[PDB]
Amino acid sequence: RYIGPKCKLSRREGTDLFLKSGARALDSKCKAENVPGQHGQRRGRLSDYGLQLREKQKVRRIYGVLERQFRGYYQEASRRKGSTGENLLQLLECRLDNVVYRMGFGSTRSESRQLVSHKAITVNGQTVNIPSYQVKAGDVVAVREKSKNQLRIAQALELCGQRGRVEWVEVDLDKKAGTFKSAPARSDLSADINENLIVELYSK
Amino acid sequence: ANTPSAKKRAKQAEKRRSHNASLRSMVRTYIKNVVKAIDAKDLEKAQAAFTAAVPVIDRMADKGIIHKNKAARHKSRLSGHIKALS
Amino acid sequence: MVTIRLARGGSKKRPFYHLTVTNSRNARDGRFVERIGFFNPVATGGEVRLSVDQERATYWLGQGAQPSERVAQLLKDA
Amino acid sequence: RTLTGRVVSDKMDKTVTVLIERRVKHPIYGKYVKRSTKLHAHDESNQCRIGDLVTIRETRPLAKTKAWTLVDIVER
RNA sequence: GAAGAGUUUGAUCAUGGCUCAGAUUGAACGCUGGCGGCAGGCCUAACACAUGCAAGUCGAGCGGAUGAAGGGAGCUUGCUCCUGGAUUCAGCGGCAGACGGGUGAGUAAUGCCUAGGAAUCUGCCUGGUAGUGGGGGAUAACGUCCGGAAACGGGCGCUAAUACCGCAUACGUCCUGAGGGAGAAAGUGGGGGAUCUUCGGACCUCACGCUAUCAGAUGAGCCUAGGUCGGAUUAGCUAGUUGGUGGGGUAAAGGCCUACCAAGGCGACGAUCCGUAACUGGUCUGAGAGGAUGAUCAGUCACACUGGAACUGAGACACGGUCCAGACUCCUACGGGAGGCAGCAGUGGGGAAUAUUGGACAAUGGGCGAAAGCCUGAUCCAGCCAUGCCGCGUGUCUUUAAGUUGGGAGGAAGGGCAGUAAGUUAAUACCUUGCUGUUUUGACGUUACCAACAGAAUAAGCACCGGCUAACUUCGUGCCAGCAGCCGCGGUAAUACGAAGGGUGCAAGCGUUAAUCGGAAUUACUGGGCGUAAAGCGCGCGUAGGUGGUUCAGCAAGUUGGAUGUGAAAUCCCCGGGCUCAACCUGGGAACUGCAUCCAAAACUACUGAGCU
Repeated sequence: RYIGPKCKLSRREGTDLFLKSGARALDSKCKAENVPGQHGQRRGRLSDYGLQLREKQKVRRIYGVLERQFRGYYQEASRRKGSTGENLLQLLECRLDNVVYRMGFGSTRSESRQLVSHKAITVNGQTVNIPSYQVKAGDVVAVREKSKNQLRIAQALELCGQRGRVEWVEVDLDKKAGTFKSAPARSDLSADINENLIVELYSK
Repeated sequence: ANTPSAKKRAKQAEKRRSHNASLRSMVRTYIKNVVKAIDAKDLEKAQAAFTAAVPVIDRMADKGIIHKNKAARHKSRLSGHIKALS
Repeated sequence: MVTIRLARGGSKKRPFYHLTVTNSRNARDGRFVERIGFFNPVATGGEVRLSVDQERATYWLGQGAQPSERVAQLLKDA
Repeated sequence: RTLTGRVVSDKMDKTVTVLIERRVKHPIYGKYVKRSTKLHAHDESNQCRIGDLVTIRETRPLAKTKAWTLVDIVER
């Protein structure tokens, strides 16, 4: 998890990051028109390894993940047989931190990672409280039956067809309970990553 | 220090050693006299001398002061040279 | 001295046994003569309780090994 | 149960030493080297001269540094 | 399944070293700290050790100490003569103390590891085979005396046995192996109707014991081959050494011990001496080859202040045994005595540096026991320490952790008992035992874990920002003060040094000191060099050795395939199962490139033979 004020992290990349605070926009009042840092009124020399850094240091800043946690996820890519780049983002989509919002129970990942620690998101009739569970293809996803009249769960159901459907789940909005159908490939992702170029920041 | 579980076996060992020293020496003086018998070359007492010894070499072997095949060798060493007196 | 015996593997507050055939000249967890199958009293779904194979368990009873006290009433679970 | 070597010294009674040679590989160098092994063989009748070839058998030790007896003079 | 940069020069190229990215540990140190689970925690002084504890167990093996109760006699409920037997437990005796535990000092080779080999014992255990009869002498406790403040000594005198010694007896077992000779044991408790009587005993009957052997399991001992650390600025070493026999001896082969006979033995494939070190499964970096390496874990070894030595015992040359010697230390009432933490705590002392004078035998073991159980600093498990390895939390109006309260499994296998059935029984009379169903009871950690409650109240820090790391204004300071791994930076607008002001690395940790491998083709077998960079002796004769023209045939040592035993388990590698997830835990296999044996092969090599030029 990364904490603090988050308007300043929407400026380095250029992409919306799916990191916001309300329900209308992003980078529309927190003045995203420059390149921040110590002194960034001028650019220059935007090339390979520092870009391979800015690739992984974006992917780190979205998914609530630390380099204690994330470069152990490259360790399973070599434990995976073949096609290491998309098989990195497999476990980031079998991640439960993202798929609460990929369903849409919380406003963002910053409310998705939080409530599952506050004993909201069960897996299969058990009590799971980790933002690292690996959801199999074919469990239900339900909510504990005391956070149902939590009304900021109802402050997330407006962006289902507004942030666009994912077309990989089948959810019941009446129960506030979902079901993760299957694992994605590299067609179900946003096109702002470079999956076999995060790989190249391993030997240097 | 030491324990009275071991202080009891302080007496139980050395007193038992004293009984096992005599009975052990009661063996090997009988074998010496039936080697003195061969070294005197007189069969006429040598036959009567180790037939007094064989009831002692194995009777000690039977009660676990010595082992039973130490007896089996010395019953075969002395006989294999009394036969040589011929 | 030859004995079939429960022997602690596993973790602390996580018992796992091997049912070693030992000599009672060694420790519980070192120099076993034979491991026949295991035991697990924390057995939950999917974990088999005990892998007792009577193909070899006859042999040490046949060659003169003994249960300790509990090993007798694991064979009584049959 | 068959070890073969050529006779190199016979000037003692009932005892002979042979060079049981071999050629085996060096582990990290790959070149097959010879490794000479100089056993002691016990003769029951002392009929082996220097340059003879014999085979031997293992038993209980016949002396110190001797646990192998003579089987048969194979050739000369 | 393998990533390179920077740096010699005015520039280049080549040879060649330096410094750097990484991953690591048994970790320190400088900083700052919320929690859980599994882990790990003298790496130095095998330094010295106060204190408590680390192996006592048994009365159903035996003599002997003390008197629960109860029923009675007197005095009259105070008391003992008794009657009795509940109980304990210092002295004998069995077994254990040879295990668990710890440490790595010694050891360069028979220690370890891999393969094989026979000339041996093994208490308790398990299958049988044969047997428990009859005697005898002591001995402690106890009695007192002497010496001593005590500790303890040592004078006689009592008594026992599952303590000892003969005699009887011999299915094996040993000798001679003709014939023959030889030598064993112990009884105790739960019972029992007929005859002997004091159906206390005897006999009957199971239970624990006891013995003489065999086969096995389980340990433990020899012997051979292989390899196992650095040096030739260590080349000769060796006399009981190498064989031979006679004997002697070990549980067992063997110059192991011995006398005498002979002159052998070891070694340039590295002997001997010298320095160093437990070894291995493995571990760490690696594309692998390898290199480094032996902390937890498991096998073997080795040691117990230091050295020598046996004793008892199935098993020791015995860590909480004895003896002797040495060093040290301690109590003395000066007579005489005692001690050995590399056992768990703990203390100095050394050091960069490492923990509690904890809880209980409830689980697993053991050690005795007929059983009950009794002990165990082994263990199960707890404090202490970010020491790793995982998860987790510090808020985007939820309450997780934490804390309050209420709840709540699993660790328990069984023991007591009083029926119930069974099969040994001569008599399922009766004991003794295994079965069944019920009742009674026993958890060190006392909880994990579930569900309520108050409210963001209790949570972030570190290092850098000149380059090749795309984190990259100024202010103070002026070849000062300083920083830094390589270049370098500072000599007056400082992106290189000290703050502030911002970012960035990844997070209860971040960094730098140290060590290991790496990139390093920078010791190049894979996989390098030598005219001038470092490097051809100045060249010969030639010993071991390395390699060897040519053909048929043979051998099957190297080579090649399959077969079988292994290569322990662990670790690792995949598929899993579980902790709500990950570590961790295991199940299954994979792996273990190895070793000998076995058969099959004959192109090539050695060897063997006849040749060919």
